[PDB]
This record gives sequence, structure tokens and C-alpha cells, in this order.
Amino acid sequence: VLSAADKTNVKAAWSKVGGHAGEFGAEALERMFLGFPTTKTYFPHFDLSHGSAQVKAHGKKVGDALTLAVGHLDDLPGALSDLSNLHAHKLRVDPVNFKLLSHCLLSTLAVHLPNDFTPAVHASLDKFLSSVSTVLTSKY
Amino acid sequence: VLSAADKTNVKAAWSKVGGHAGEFGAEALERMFLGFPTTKTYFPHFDLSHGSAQVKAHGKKVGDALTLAVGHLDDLPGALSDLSNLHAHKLRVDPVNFKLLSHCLLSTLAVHLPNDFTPAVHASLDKFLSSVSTVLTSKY
Amino acid sequence: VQLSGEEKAAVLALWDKVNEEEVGGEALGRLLVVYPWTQRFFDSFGDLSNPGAVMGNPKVKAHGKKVLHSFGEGVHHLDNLKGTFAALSELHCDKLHVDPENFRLLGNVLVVVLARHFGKDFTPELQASYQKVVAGVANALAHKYH
Amino acid sequence: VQLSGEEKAAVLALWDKVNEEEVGGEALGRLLVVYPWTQRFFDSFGDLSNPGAVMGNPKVKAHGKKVLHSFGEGVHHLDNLKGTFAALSELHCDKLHVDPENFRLLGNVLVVVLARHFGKDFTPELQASYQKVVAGVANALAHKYH
Ligand code: HEM
Ligand code: HEM
Ligand code: HEM
Ligand code: HEM
Repeated sequence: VLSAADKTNVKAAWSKVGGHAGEFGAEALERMFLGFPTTKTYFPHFDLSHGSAQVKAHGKKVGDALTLAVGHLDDLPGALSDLSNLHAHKLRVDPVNFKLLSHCLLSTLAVHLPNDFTPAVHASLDKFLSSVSTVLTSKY
Repeated sequence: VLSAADKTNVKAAWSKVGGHAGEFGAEALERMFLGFPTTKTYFPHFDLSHGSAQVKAHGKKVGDALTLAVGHLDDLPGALSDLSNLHAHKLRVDPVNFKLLSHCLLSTLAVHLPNDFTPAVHASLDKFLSSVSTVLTSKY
Repeated sequence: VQLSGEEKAAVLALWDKVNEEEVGGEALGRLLVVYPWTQRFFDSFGDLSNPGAVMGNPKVKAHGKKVLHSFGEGVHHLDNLKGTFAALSELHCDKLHVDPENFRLLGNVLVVVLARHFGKDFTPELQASYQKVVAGVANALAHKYH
Repeated sequence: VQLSGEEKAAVLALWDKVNEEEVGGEALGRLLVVYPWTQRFFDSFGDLSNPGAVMGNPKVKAHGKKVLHSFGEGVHHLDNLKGTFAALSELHCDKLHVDPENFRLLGNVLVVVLARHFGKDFTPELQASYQKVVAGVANALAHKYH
């Protein structure tokens, strides 16, 4: 679970991401596709080349969903209900892959916000991404 | 999360365990110590030989806590709050070890209740033990 | 990998009693029911929606038999698991894209199934040996990913 | 294990710029903060209760330097990771009882730290090579458990 202190950290850190959430989401996906090539299997319909428009558009949707989650930390199951259905029932994403994207998102935040990516902030964001991952795999 | 159908299955299956919960808990621990020798590190103070009284007593406490949980499926965080503190703050149990004990408990139930350990029941018990494990590691 | 002579003999003696079709069919079926994301790899098998459909599906039984037969080859070649599974490791990585975590999941399901079939004969000591076997197989299948 | 010549050169070129003390100290400190159960192995280091205590602890910095130095030995011997880490694999299994999942956790923390230190120079392609290195090291440290 997220403590009050973790919630404060997550909201603070995401305020520093601000308008870059979609660009970070896109870079995190690129890092994941290159680092962990088994994840490419879920995107047969995408052009996965560097700076692909479909990767940029998908990164935007991922970034916006994380922004939504940061607004709904007291009710993630409610806010992300429709995404839980999509990832479990339709897409059947292996739960391992959420760990991989989480790692790639932390890596991307480290690149762009090195002064703000403190140990305490890293810890809170890790818990946040785990809580999001738990919700998105909850309907198995 | 546990659906209504999973809750029904778990309560039904545990009614068949009945008075054997403590003996199953003890055997699951023995299976875990032999199968996964890194888990022995947490019990320096125990005699871990076959039919050790301390293993039998600890198996009883584990079995009783699972029985408690089966009674409180709508509020596991509340019922197991004190155990969450013990496993996270004092004992610092690596989360990996809950998976190992869960497996050993399923193995033990398979041994003793082969006709009752159906695929649907296996699925519900796995989710139950995961939910218990999540609560016991929640205070990290 | 690391078994005593006496452990090795107990492992092989149990394998003599394994019906590869019944155990295989059950192991694969239980994987698909318990870990439902694994169903993504078997869309060609048809209806895997509910437990009844999975356990009675003839393609599930036949595939489970194949898998278990291959496991059996490993049980008879414990000194050369990497050699026995090299071709299958390539298939699983390059052609099927199975995350290796799923090999460990199937290995553990198989142990649960052996427990169910053998009861009190599947002692804590015998389980411990089987855990070394299933981890040995899982590692050999993972070999050509990293 | 499986790197091209050009990937290998990029990995080694970055390692030339790694301060083992600053990166090591940070990597171990972050592991202890983010994954607090890992603190069980380091009770002899004293107060690891809060983030401030961990990151300033001199035993954390010194140990992190040791760990990173050893990682560096791996980076310079990518063709023989099992040989380089055999003695340490024994120590971690037989003497320390570290679950191998924790090697993968530390490897990923190290990648996050490299990202933080190198910024846009730690490209997606360079990260991908580092992921193969850290998985190679983790596997070599795990070798003498199974
Ligand atoms: C924090 C983690 C994740 C978030 C917040 C997230 C969010 C989303 C969103 C918002 C959508 C679009 C839904 C729509 O347009 O209706 C989506 C679709 C999808 N996601 Fe996820 N996702 C996550 C993780 C993953 C992972 C780990 C995978 C697989 C490796 C994945 C695979 C997909 C696929 C294949 C689609 C459909 C894309 C398309 O067809 O256009 N997702 N996700
Ligand atoms: C379903 C999982 C688990 C349950 C329900 C559970 C439950 C309990 C209970 C009820 C106690 C005794 C508390 C008391 O007397 O105050 C306890 C203690 C303890 N548990 Fe857990 N436990 C679980 C998993 C684990 C695992 C995975 C480990 C480590 C491998 C572990 C290690 C311990 C230790 C070392 C103690 C203290 C024993 C003593 O000193 O006497 N537990 N647990
Ligand atoms: C102990 C673990 C495993 C063993 C020994 C094993 C063995 C095999 C064997 C012998 C085949 C047949 C190859 C052929 O016909 O040449 C195969 C195919 C296959 N395996 Fe695995 N397997 C393992 C784990 C898994 C897991 C966990 C999954 C999925 C989650 C998987 C998915 C498949 C699929 C989709 C095929 C192709 C089926 C087809 O063509 O009809 N396997 N495996
Ligand atoms: C890439 C991964 C790792 C590498 C390269 C590594 C390397 C080392 C090295 C070089 C030593 C010193 C041995 C000596 O003085 O002879 C050591 C000791 C130690 N390592 Fe690891 N290590 C790794 C991961 C871990 C992890 C994840 C943990 C714990 C969660 C751990 C816990 C320890 C402990 C407790 C010691 C003994 C410290 C002492 O005596 O003061 N190591 N490791």
C-alpha cells in the first residue's frame, strides 16, 4: 500500500514531470522494446522503429493514464477499472511485463530528472508503479 | 482480488481441511525447509529436524492464522495487521519466501485432499495465498 | 544438477510410475486455469474460457503429453540438461517468445500434480529432489535467451 | 553473454567514465531504501532505519564500491562470467544465503543509477546492452545454487 508520505512524494514528483508524461511514456516503451525484446510480441500492429508515430501516440496514452492514477491514489481500482479489463481479458499481458515497463519508466525518469529522482522519491514511485501494476493484473 | 466465486471456493475448501490446518501447516514448513534451504535462515532458534516440536507448534500458528484469514476475506488488511508489522518490520522476510511457502502449502493440500483439490479450487487457493502474502508484505 | 546417487534413484523410481498422458494433460490444464495469461500461447487449441473446457480439450492433453515426455528425457539425462534442451530453448525464445518465468510456473504446477497423484509417497524429501529437477529443466530451457 | 563487437565497445567506453565509489555507494544505498528487506543482510553496518542514514553510512559506501569493483571485473571478462564469479557465487549461497532474485534487483538498481549519472548519453540502445550485462552477472552469481 501507499502511505500518506508515499502519496505526497508521488504527487510532488509527478508535478515535476508535468507536461512531459507522454514523451517519458514513449521513451520508456522504446527502452522496454530494446531491453526486453519479448515485449514486442504484444505490438504486432505497430511500427516499432525509433520515433514511430504509433509508439509516440501510445506513450501519450500510457503517460495520461499514469497522470489519471496520480489524481486517484485513494481509489486506483475504480479509476483504472476499464484498463484492468483490457490488460487481463483482451490482451492477456503476462504480469512479468509490468515489472519491465516499471523499470524502464524509472530509468527514463532518472535520465530526465536526476536532481529530483532522490532515493525517497525512487522508493515512492516504485510503490506507485507496483500498485498500478497490481490493479492492471487484478482481474485474473 | 478475490471474486465472490473465489471466496466461496476458499471457504468450501478450508471446511474440508477443518481440524488438519495445523498439521498441514507443519508439513508445508518441512517441505519448504527441505525444498528451499535458504528459508532455514529465518529460524536459527528452531530445531528443524523431522517432527521437531517447534516446527509442529509453528505450523499450528500458521494454520490458525490462515483459518483466521478465511473468516475475514472481506478485510484481510484489518485481521492480519499485527502479522504485517511482524513480517516487514521485525523479521524482514524477503517477499520471495511467501511464494515458496504458498507452493509448499498447495503441495501439502494436494497430498492430503486429492479429490477436493480440483483445478478451480487450486486457482482460488492460489489467489487466496497471494492475497495473504500481499497483506503480509504490505508494510514495506 | 546437484543430486546424490540415492536422490537420483528415488527420482527415477517415481518416474517409472508417471503416466505422461494423465500427468501431462493435468499439468498443462492446471497452468492454463491457474495462470490464465498462459492461454495467450494456445489460441489455436480453441475454447479455453472455463476450467471444464480446458481440462477436456484434446489438444491440451496431447500437448501436455509432449511436454511431459520431454521432461522425462530430462529426468533420464540430468548430467546434460543444457544439451538435451538446446533445440527447445531456441524454439521457446526465437519462435514462441515465452517469458522464462513461465517455465518455473509450469515446473511448480507439475510438482503439485505429482503430489496429487502420489499422495504420501511424494514425501518432503522426494519433493525437494523434484524441485532441483524442475529448476534444472527451467534453467536449461532459459539458456538461449541470455 | 551475447553482445556484438560494437555493443561491447559501447559498454566498455561507458565503464571508463564510472566512478565506482559514487555509483557503488548510490546503487547499494538505493537497494537498501527501495527494497528494505535487503537491510537484513547488513545489520553489522549500524543504523539503516531512514534514507538519510543509509546514504551517508560509510560502510554502505565502502561495500558498494567493492560490489561495483567486482561488477567491473565482469564488464572486463564478459566471455567468462561463470569463471569470474565462481568464488563469489559460493560465498553468496553457502555463507550469506542471499536469494538470487536480489542480484537481479541490484542489477536493475545499478542501471537506474547509471541512467541518473549519464542522462541522455545513457541511450535506449546502451541501456539494452547493460541489461544483458546485469542479467549475465546475476546468472553467474546464481550458478552454484542450482
Ligand atoms: C503502467 C503500466 C501500463 C499502463 C498505465 C498502460 C496503459 C494503457 C492504455 C492507457 C492503453 C490504451 C487503452 C485505449 O486506448 O483504450 C493501453 C493499451 C495497451 N497496452 Fe497497456 N499499459 C501498461 C502496461 C502494459 C504492458 C506492460 C504491456 C505489454 C508489454 C501493455 C500492452 C498494451 C497493448 C498491446 C495495448 C493495446 C495497444 C493498441 O492496440 O493500440 N501495456 N495500455
Ligand atoms: C502464509 C504465510 C505466512 C503466515 C500465515 C505466517 C504466520 C505467522 C504467525 C501466525 C506467526 C507467529 C506470530 C506470533 O506467535 O506472534 C509467524 C511468525 C514467524 N514467521 Fe511467519 N507466516 C507466513 C510466512 C512466513 C514466511 C514465508 C517466513 C520465512 C520464510 C516466515 C517466518 C516467520 C518467523 C521467523 C516467525 C517467528 C517464529 C518464532 O520466532 O517463533 N513466515 N508467522
Ligand atoms: C518444463 C517446461 C516445458 C517443456 C519441457 C516444453 C516442451 C515443449 C515441447 C516438446 C514442445 C513441442 C515442440 C515440437 O513439436 O517440436 C513445445 C511446444 C510448445 N510449447 Fe513448450 N515446454 C515447456 C514450457 C512451456 C510453457 C510454460 C509454455 C507457455 C506458457 C509453452 C508453450 C509452448 C507452445 C505454444 C508450443 C507450440 C505448440 C504447438 O505448436 O502446437 N511451453 N514445448
Ligand atoms: C551484482 C551483484 C553483486 C556483486 C557483484 C556482489 C559482490 C560482492 C563482493 C565482492 C563481496 C565482498 C566479498 C569479500 O570481501 O570477499 C560481497 C559481500 C557481500 N555481499 Fe554481495 N554482491 C552482489 C549482490 C549482493 C546482494 C543483492 C546482497 C544482499 C541483498 C549482497 C550481500 C553481501 C553481503 C552481506 C556481503 C558480506 C559483507 C561483509 O562481509 O561485510 N550482495 N558481495
